[PDB]
Amino acid sequence: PVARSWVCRKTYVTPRRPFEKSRLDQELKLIGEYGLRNKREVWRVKFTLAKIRKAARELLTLDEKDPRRLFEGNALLRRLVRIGVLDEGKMKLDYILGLKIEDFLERRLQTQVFKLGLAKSIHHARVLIRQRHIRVRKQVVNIPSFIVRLDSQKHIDFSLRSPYGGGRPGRVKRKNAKKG
Amino acid sequence: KEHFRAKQKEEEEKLKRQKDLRKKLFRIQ
Amino acid sequence: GKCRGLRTARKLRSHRRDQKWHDKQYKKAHLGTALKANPFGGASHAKGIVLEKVGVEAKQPNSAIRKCVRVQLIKNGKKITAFVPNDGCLNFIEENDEVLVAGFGRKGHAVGDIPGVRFKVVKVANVSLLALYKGKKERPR
Amino acid sequence: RGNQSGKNVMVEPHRHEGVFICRGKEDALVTKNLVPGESVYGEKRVSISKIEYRAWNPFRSKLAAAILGGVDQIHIKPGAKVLYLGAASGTTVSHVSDIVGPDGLVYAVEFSHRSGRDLINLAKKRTNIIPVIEDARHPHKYRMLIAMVDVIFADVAQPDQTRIVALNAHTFLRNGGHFVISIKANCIDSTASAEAVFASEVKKMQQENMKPQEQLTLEPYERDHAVVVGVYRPPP
Amino acid sequence: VDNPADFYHSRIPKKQRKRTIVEELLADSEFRRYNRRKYSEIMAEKAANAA
Amino acid sequence: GKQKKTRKYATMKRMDPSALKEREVPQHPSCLFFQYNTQLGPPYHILVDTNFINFSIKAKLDLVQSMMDCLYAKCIPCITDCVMAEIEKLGQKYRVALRIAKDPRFERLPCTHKGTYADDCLVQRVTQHKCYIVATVDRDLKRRIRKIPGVPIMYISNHRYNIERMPDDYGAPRF
Amino acid sequence: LPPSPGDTSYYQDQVDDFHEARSRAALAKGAKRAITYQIAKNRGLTPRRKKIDRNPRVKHREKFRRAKIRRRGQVREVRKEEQRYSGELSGIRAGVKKSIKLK
Amino acid sequence: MAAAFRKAAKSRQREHRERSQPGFRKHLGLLEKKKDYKLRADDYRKKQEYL
Amino acid sequence: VNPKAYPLADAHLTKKLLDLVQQSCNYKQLRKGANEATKTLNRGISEFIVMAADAEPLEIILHLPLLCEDKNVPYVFVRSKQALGRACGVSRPVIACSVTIKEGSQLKQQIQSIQQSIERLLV
Ligand SMILES: [Mg+2]
Ligand SMILES: [Mg+2]
Ligand SMILES: [Zn+2]
Repeated sequence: PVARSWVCRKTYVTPRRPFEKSRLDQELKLIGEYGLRNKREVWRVKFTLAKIRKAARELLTLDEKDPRRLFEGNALLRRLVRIGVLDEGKMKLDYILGLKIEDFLERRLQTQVFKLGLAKSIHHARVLIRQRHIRVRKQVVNIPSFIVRLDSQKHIDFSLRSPYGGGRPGRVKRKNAKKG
Repeated sequence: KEHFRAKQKEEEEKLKRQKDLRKKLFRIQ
Repeated sequence: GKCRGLRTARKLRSHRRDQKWHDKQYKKAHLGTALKANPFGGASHAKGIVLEKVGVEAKQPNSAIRKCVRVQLIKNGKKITAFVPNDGCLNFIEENDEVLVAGFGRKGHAVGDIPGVRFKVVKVANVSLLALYKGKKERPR
Repeated sequence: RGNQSGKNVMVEPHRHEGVFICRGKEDALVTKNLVPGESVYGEKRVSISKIEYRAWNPFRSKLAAAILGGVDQIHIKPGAKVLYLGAASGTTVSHVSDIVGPDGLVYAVEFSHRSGRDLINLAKKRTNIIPVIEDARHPHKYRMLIAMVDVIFADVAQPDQTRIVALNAHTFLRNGGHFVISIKANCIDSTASAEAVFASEVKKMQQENMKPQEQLTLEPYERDHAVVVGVYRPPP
Repeated sequence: VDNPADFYHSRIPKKQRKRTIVEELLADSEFRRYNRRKYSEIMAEKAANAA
Repeated sequence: GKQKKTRKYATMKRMDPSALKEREVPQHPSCLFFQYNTQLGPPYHILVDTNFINFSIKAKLDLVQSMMDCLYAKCIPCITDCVMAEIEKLGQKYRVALRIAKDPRFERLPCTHKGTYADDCLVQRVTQHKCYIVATVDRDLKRRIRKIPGVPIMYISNHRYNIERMPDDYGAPRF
Repeated sequence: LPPSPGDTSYYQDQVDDFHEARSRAALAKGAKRAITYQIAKNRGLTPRRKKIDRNPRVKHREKFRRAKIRRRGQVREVRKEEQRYSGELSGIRAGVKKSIKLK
Repeated sequence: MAAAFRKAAKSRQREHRERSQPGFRKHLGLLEKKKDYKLRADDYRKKQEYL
Repeated sequence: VNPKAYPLADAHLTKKLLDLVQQSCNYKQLRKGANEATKTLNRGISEFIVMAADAEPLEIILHLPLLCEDKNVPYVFVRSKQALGRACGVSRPVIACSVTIKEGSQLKQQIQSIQQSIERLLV
């Protein structure tokens, strides 16, 4: 007997057919457009989307007035609206079936930083996040895969201690000023 | 020239196993 | 046809038992007849003594003949022929040495490989051949 | 750079009748000016020794984009009667009037009263253009003004393009005539993919006793646009 | 033909204008500089090969 | 029966410098990013072959429900005039398949071909538009479709539907 | 029926054809000792790889950059009229037809 | 894993170099190797077959 | 109301329009002024055009609807140039503004919604 927890799960599955040209091309396009690190980052999001769409299909197998369908579908739609992948006017299970993987990729902090003009490239956005230059409200966040909620989107800015955010100049500026 | 060679390489791969090579040679005989 | 009566569970259960025993995979698995069938006696690897190098003693410069050796398994005393992965790994192996042997060729035989040889040499003196070839380890005497 | 004013250049006929190629350091698509000495929308013209040609802009016209894109047939030829739906101000209509020539006729339909005033001024100088300021959804309201035509060109950009073209085709298009339809995928259905829209629009044409024969995209100049050419009631 | 709107954008001064396409190629410096360099290289290897 | 004999008989019989340079070179479709079809969208239009319907009846599989289980998306099966004609020529023995084909949810699309041969008609639609999925169990038809880029193939494996060249397969059977 | 009079087989048998084919082909042809970095990391004979392979993220970045270059051969990229239209800047080919036939 | 063995051996890419004419025979010309002789060998064979 | 200012937005649509104009300014996606709005139409980079119906000479912006009908670009009128001035982030009245096409923008869903709302006004 111990006081530890053994609860864990995997977050991705390797592809079923390992040599498909269409699959490789799709992965290349996604990684290139969103500046990802490897294939595992794509497979993780694909796993998440597969779970969501399977739940939506299973709910759609039931009758409209089934209490379980109403309760679980409302919960799922509310979560999807909160994370920002759906619209408030699209609160139906059919629109959940319409969802794609690019919709989830657009909610990462890395692409949010780039699209708001804080960075001039997607890789520059990744580097800026990893070097503790970006804050969401009070909190400094250095995880590129941080999924931005709808309300948090308007409060992404440079951190107060960052040289870009009005803080103290960095190591290189101070050394070069000392030189001259 | 390179495109022509790459097409033959696929046929070479299409029988690169030892049993595959002996397969045709009885059949051509 | 078979019985399709409501009260026929006992008759149906006896049929399925007989069908299981006719499966050759089921009999072999449950009686344990083929546990020791493989040349390694149920193991995945084996240890042997290097007898002599058939390929080098013949003077053919084929380089497929040259990497064939004869070893004797310690467990059962059988004499087999194995491949050395590369010419120049023969230099690391001497006669009367102790080597580790694994299987080879279930997938098939490549072009330029001698058919009928189903073993390969993996380690000598408990050191992998690739590590010796790459200069990452030294063979202890 | 480009085709600067004051440069020597050579003009040769195109594969399509009534169309010409302006060969120089750059190649331009030109039509023979029906009214010499005048530019409709600021295009560059070339003088020949009494004869003048006008450059055709593929960014501002969809017919020029299809011609530069490699379409097989356009069916607009000299001496032909053309019904034009969605004339707007008449930038493309002016080039169409050049192709048909003095013998041909163009019927320009445009519902907007703002663009209608420009169309009348263009019709002052070109005697082969008949302006029609009416809604193309109700062809019976202008059946008096239009005779049987050989080609129908439609650039209406509406969700109900196929119904509008079919109604005009039944009323005014002769047997064996042809139609050229420009399709903007985002206009029929923004929710559907662009490629699925094109297959649906072809299907609707077949259900209206029209036989489409070819299609192409206008990719260098437009995104998610297509042009479909077909024949109406083919002869046996 | 000239357009009044393209006075600065696209117009050649009347001194630079010629009567034929060949005379235009004879006048411009950029083409002449590149063409003679390429022509010299070809004749250099032609002499280099033949010898 | 002689329906069998006539079928095998039919299948056996089945097997100057001034001139302008002109040539027909069809353009590569803009929908494809190399071998990946981007315009193929979550509303899937699936062209159903005649033998696909019959084998779905044998495997006890509902058409629309089993396709949704494979893809987790809205699927629209499509029936051509060529395919509908071949079901009618089969006779009263195949009346169940004929009733299934005429389902208001299905998309009924016309075709003006010469001939009734539905393998040729389905290949032509695949070449023209690149927006369909082909559902068939016929082996030689699948060989022809595999030569056309960007078109997935749906087929029956074990007692489930399976997809062949689609990256967004999701709920598809593993081996 | 005899062949055309212009044909050489009109006046040649198989013997002449065998000899003429050979002739035609021939004519047509004409105080502390610290260990070194090498000892500390026994790299050995490790294959040498490019610096781009060191970082998988930047390696994927170059693959996407090249892929867009290779795509330019297949398909034309959409561009706006950011300057006044002045021609094609390449040729206009009038004999090549790219439309898709519907049947 | 023969590929791993070959790749490790091919890490060093130096190739063997060509030896030139001795200095005291430099007036005679360049020392011909097999690649040079193959050009003059095929040229003579081509003419003899034509003749 | 001058009959030439036909697509006049109501109170509800005006609030949505001015909200999107302010957002477009933050995304560096707004061109302000009649002359600058004209240039975006010539270059084909305009999503829609918003004009002020209270310009004392209304004729000074009437060339813009003509250009939109050729490029197929939606356009509307609002009742105030002073309110349109604040929404554009300008301390002066503005009688015409243009929302610009930008690839990959996060405003694509809101711009698409506004475009359809405009087109319903024209029946
Ligand atoms: Mg068939
Ligand atoms: Mg990494
Ligand atoms: Zn058909």
